[PDB]
Amino acid sequence: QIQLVQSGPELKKPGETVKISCKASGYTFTNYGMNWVKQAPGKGLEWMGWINTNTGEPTYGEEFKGRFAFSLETSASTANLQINNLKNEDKATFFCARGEDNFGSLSDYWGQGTTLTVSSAKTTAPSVYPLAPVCGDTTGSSVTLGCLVKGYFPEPVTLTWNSGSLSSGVHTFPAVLQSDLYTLSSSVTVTSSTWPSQSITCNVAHPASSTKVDKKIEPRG
Amino acid sequence: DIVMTQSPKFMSTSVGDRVTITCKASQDVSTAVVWYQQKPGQSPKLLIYWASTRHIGVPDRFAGSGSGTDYTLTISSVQAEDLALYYCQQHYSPPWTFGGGTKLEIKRADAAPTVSIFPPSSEQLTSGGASVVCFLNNFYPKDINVKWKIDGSERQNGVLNSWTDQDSKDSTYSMSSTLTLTKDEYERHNSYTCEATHKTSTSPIVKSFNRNEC
Repeated sequence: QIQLVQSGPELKKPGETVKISCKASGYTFTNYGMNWVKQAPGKGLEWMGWINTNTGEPTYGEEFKGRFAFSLETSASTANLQINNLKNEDKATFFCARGEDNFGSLSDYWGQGTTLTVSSAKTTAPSVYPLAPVCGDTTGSSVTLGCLVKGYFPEPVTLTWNSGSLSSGVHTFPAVLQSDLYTLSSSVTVTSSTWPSQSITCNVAHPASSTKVDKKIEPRG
Repeated sequence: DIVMTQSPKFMSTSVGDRVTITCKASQDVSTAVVWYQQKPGQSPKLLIYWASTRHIGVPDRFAGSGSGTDYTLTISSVQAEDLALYYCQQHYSPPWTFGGGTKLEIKRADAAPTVSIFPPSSEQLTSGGASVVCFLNNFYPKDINVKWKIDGSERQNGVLNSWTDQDSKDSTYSMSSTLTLTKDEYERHNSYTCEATHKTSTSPIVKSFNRNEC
């Protein structure tokens, strides 16, 4: 129905330039305008301005008049935020949303967001480490096994305990940055009947470094 | 610019109960208040506009109200999945200003953490590093302290913690606590411990290990 899928997350060293694309479907592009919003982590949601997909004319908000530039590939129904000279406080997530009415007071149907990690840091690819237990019956007739995905940059990382299949009783924890890199981990609990019996495998993909790992949590005990 | 102000910023209701989230503009904004909802790590969804008009297909259990500079969103029969941040926006005159967002915690009864400690992967020890992971899974309330103790001595540092945000399904929290030593410091010791104090028990919930077969 309306779906606005956006570009994937972007890493860019300070002072650089980025064009974040947003492709519309469901509606007639020209009769609804694009609203762009900044959800910066420790602060909240900010309107950036709005563009008229019929005339092409952008409005900008005060805090955005200057490096932000709205542009549109009408012909493919795409709005793009271009940010120039990436001052570090542009580390945030940018949502494009369809402005219902004229000027975009009502944003109904939002896009999934794109995350700009403005950073001097280098891409480091991860260390996927199978954590089999020192046995320890983790609750009656259950065992919890783990997967430490250390030392990578930038975020994200896709983690699936066996190709999407161990779905219930998984806890992937948020990643945390230790100055230059992140450390992420997941747990999964299974009944004793299932492990070491079947093959639980950590299927970790670092898409920035073209890295896909499958560490089998082998019984080691 | 019209300033929208929300207080408090965190709220806790039980399941099936009610919450009222106050929002407040700094001048009469004539019911031109929109409420969005941002489910943990998703887009906002426009819930209501003009103070009480529900958008297409939000269930009638979300009711808004207001006048002047004082508006409020009420949620009744709070589903475990209403855990999200609620945001008021103003929709009267430019620019469209938002409120800080109020986080809605769901108030489950207590649980106690399924604590579990992990030795280094042999693999990591081969890399010359030694992380000792302790998971503490599915506890309620949110307030858990974990200390690492190597050889009965406290170890405050080298630790990284991360909490899962509250679980939408079974309203609980969960946390990794990671200790990262040098292969030598690791290979110089023997009793590693992860102790957790939580509302669920007076006596420390403690998991310790040194390698043995099972």
